[PDB]
Amino acid sequence: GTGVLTESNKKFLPFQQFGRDIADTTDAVRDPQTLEILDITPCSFGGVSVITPGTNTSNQVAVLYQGVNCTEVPVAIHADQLTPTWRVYSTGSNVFQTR
Amino acid sequence: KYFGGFNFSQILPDPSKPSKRSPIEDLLFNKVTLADAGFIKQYGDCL
Ligand SMILES: *[C@@H]1O[C@H](CO)[C@@H](O[C@@H]2O[C@H](CO)[C@@H](O)[C@H](O)[C@H]2NC(C)=O)[C@H](O)[C@H]1NC(C)=O
Ligand SMILES: *[C@@H]1O[C@H](CO)[C@@H](O[C@@H]2O[C@H](CO)[C@@H](O)[C@H](O)[C@H]2NC(C)=O)[C@H](O)[C@H]1NC(C)=O
Ligand SMILES: *[C@@H]1O[C@H](CO)[C@@H](O)[C@H](O)[C@H]1NC(C)=O
Ligand SMILES: *[C@@H]1O[C@H](CO)[C@@H](O)[C@H](O)[C@H]1NC(C)=O
Repeated sequence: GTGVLTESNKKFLPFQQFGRDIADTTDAVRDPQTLEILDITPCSFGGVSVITPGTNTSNQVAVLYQGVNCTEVPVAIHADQLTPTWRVYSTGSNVFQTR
Repeated sequence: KYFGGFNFSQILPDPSKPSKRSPIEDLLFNKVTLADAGFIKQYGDCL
C-alpha cells in the first residue's frame, strides 16, 4: 500500500497485529522488526475546481482546492502530485482560505 | 417593536444570539442538527 506513516496512539493488544477501520481497511499495523503500532492514512487528496471568467472574455483562471486547509495545500510538490503540470503559481498570487 | 399589541418576539431575530436568529429558529436548529458536513478540512483529528 501507499500512505503516510505516523506512530499510532491506539492501544494495541499483544495478540493483536492488525487494525481495521469501519470499511475494514487496514489502518494500523505493527512493524515486523520491532513491534511498533503505526497508523496508516492515505496520502493527501482533494478535488480541484477551476473558476474562469470565460475564454472569450479572458484567459485568467482561478483554482479552488476542495476541502483543503490553505497551509496544508501542496504547491511546492510539482513532481509528486496529481495534475502535476500545474504549479498553480505560488503564494505570490494572494490565497484566500474559504469555507 | 409594538405592533397593535401583537407580540412578535419569538419569530423575530434576536440580536443577543451571535447568529441573528429567532428563538424558535434557535430551538429548531438544536433538535435536528443530528449530522453535518463536519467542515473538517484540516483532518488533523485523523492521524
Ligand atoms: C404607535 O407608534 C408609536 C411610535 O410613534 C409607538 O409608541 C408606543 O406608545 C406610546 C406612544 O404612542 C409610547 O410611549 C410607547 O412607549 C410605545 N410602545 C412601546 C411598546 O414602546 C407604538 O409602537 C405605536 N403604538 C401606540 C399605542 O402608540
Ligand atoms: C413579548 O414576548 C416576550 C417573550 O415571550 C415576553 O418577554 C417576557 O418578559 C417578562 C418580563 O420581564 C420576562 O419575565 C420573560 O422572561 C420574558 N420572556 C422571555 C421568553 O424571556 C413578553 O411577553 C413580551 N415582551 C415584549 C417586550 O413585548
Ligand atoms: C529482527 O526482528 C526480530 C523481532 O521482530 C528481532 O530479532 C530483532 O528486532 C531484529 N533483528 C535485528 C538483528 O535487528
Ligand atoms: C488551518 O490550520 C491552521 C493551523 O491549524 C490554521 O490556519 C487553521 O486552524 C486552519 N484554517 C482554517 C480552519 O481555515
